Amino acid sequence: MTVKDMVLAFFSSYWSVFVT
Amino acid sequence: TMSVLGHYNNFFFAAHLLDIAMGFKTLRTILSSVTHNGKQLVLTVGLLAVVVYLYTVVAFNFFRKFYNKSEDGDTPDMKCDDMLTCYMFHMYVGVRAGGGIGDEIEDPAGDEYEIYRIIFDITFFFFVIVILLAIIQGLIIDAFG
Amino acid sequence: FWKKIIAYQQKLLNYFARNFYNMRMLALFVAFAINFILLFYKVSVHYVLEESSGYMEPTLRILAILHTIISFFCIIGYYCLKVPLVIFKREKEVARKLEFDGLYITEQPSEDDIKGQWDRLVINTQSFPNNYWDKFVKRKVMDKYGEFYGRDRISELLGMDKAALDFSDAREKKKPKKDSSLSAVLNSIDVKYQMWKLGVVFTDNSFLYLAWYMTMSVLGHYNNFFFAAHLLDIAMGFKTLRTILSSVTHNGKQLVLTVGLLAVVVYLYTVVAFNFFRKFYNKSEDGDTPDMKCDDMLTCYMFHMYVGVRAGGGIGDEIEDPAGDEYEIYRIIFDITFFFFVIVILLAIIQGLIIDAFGELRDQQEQVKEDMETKCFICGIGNDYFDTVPHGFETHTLQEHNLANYLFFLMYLINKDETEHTGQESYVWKMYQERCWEFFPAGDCFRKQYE
Amino acid sequence: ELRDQQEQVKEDMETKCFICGIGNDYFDTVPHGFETHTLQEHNLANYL
Amino acid sequence: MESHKHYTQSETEFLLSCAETDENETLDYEEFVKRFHEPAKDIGFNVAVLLTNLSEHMPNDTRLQTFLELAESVLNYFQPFLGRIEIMGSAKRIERVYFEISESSRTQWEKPQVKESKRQFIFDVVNEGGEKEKMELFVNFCEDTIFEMQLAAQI
Ligand SMILES: [Zn+2]
Ligand SMILES: [Zn+2]
Repeated sequence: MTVKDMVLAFFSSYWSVFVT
Repeated sequence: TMSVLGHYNNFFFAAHLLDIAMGFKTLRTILSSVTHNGKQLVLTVGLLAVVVYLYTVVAFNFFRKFYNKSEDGDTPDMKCDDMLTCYMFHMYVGVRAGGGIGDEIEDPAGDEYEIYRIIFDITFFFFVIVILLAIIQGLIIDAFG
Repeated sequence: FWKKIIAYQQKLLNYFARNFYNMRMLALFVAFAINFILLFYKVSVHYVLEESSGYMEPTLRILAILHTIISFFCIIGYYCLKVPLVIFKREKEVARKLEFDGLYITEQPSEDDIKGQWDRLVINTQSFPNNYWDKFVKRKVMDKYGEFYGRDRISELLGMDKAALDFSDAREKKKPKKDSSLSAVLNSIDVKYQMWKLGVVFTDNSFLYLAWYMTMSVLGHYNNFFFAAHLLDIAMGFKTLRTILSSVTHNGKQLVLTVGLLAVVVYLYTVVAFNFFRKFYNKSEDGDTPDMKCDDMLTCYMFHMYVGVRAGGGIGDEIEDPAGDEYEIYRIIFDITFFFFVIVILLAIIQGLIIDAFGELRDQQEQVKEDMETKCFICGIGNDYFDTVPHGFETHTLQEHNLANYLFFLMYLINKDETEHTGQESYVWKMYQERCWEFFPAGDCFRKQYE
Repeated sequence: ELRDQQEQVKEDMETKCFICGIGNDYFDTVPHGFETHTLQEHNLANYL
Repeated sequence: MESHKHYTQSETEFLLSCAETDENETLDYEEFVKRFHEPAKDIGFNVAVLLTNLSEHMPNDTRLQTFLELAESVLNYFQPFLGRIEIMGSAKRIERVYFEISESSRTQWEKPQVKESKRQFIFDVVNEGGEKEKMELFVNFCEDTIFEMQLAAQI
């Protein structure tokens, strides 16, 4: 199961930019 | 020699039409665009063969349940169960398909491959029939200039 | 013993250096043979090579062993043929930077470059200019930054502080005879210089490529399919395909920006279809099995990017007939615009970027040839002036201003002596040592000087 | 066409001066004459 | 030495008289040449560069041309051995300096690798190379080339 989780895991890294 | 063989078979007179190209100089303006590079065209088709071979070995090692060109159902053949057969299938169908190779194989709806095989097929399209036929056409277009 | 083994290892290394390209082509041919006999596999969850009357199963194993051995030979011959040149360039650049810019003295490097930070633990070693055909660089920089900074503060980070102190002390009547003990040269060899050299080697890209090559060759034993990755050497290696691959790698950024713009246009078409076209994406099989619809943004976007681009006729041939009212014209417009904007004038851009690179490279070659046939490389006077004496320009470029002659003159100055130079030789040597190059004929020659 | 425009711009900037428009050959008699002429005597920044 | 039709009767008798012939009619031609050709080469090269300098810095002189007529017999042996550079020496004076070119250098200069490197250098210097640093990068190319030539010669 990686067709839908891939984009979410990719966007999970930009939380460090959203917080700043 | 071909004219003499034309008596043994009245079809070797078709080989005499090659004289309109290898003979008179009324077609040199067109044929020079092809025979100018020549080595570039053959190296391009060699690179195309190598890229298709890489795609073939990748599909052979990672894509089993897709090459299932069965007719009327329950008749599996023309699969990728052989390296040479898969390579010939690729070089003969995926190049001339006009839309890559994703239109000649099963829908990649199964899990664990929904994204990997979409990437595979779109990369084959963008690298084989988009920027490798563009090279063959550019080698003909640049010779005119 | 030691001498008879050193004189043999040196000959072996010299052979491996003389046969670097030959072993390269031999490894290429071995990879070709491996990949040609790889065309005889079958499945049974078990990959089996039963395609001939023997003599094909053990030959693959011995040929893989041979390929690994020859890859090791290539990676150890590179270290003897090409690494001296790159370390020579590195030492030259860092020494000239130290001498003429004061990098590690007045102009400390920033953090945006790793070379400036890694060339710091080499200026303070004993054998710093190992390959620069001179050793008078520390003396030059000391004499240049001797009073304006600390006389000892310079030598502390340039090394030879205690060495120079002990040399000035031993200049008096105190000097012993150094002994040479066999099997005890590990203390004599410099370890920090080897640290720096190995770092430079492992940062070198041409060595990392051979490292990856040997890694793939080793993995080829764990699986007899990683030998297919060795066919990439026909492109990333030898220069027989540069004329073709340069048309692709010339723009590069233009191609990736083109595919990005294509993705954006497909995304716009996707959101339009998602908001205005519901009853059309109905790829049902055998009837009454609706799936692969546009009921999801990501699914519709993937369907577009995967089918509508490769369909060859836009997207109107992969969806239902737009025969319903209120959309008969809107969806015809949609589909014809997708066709005319995605697979007509967005693949034409990708093809034009490949077709224009050929012309750009040809124009570069023609300009190089014209500049070499019209002016001189050194003085740059012109062809017309020298074309007054019968065959004047070619004689001028082959006898008076020959680049080979200038290179031979520099080699002669470098390798002749220091105290045996004549007047002109000493003049040119001083100008070369201060790196000015006013002795090259700028816009004058022996024929313009006289009648 | 765009590449040819760029090349023509570069050639006109490397062959003649923007202000006087004399030529490269005349100023190329003193060692590095044209670049000194375009950087010291006829500098557009200096005129601005 | 007489079948090559190069040595006349006087030259043959001279080279026979200058033989060792130490009671056994045997000559160590190794040392013979290493004695009678090693300094002769240097002195002949010096005479050749002197005559070339005179010819190129004093033309239209028949009195010297007639001497070059008889000196060409030795001047041609040192043809692939002497170079010529036009440097800027004294103030506004294009001076022609001469020097010796080693056969090892004129051997490793014709290797295909060095020629392809020179071709690529000329290419990427005419295309994207500047004008203020043209000699700056040309001397760098020369240094890299002579280093790789020394490396290929010491192997
Ligand atoms: Zn010249
Ligand atoms: Zn001006």
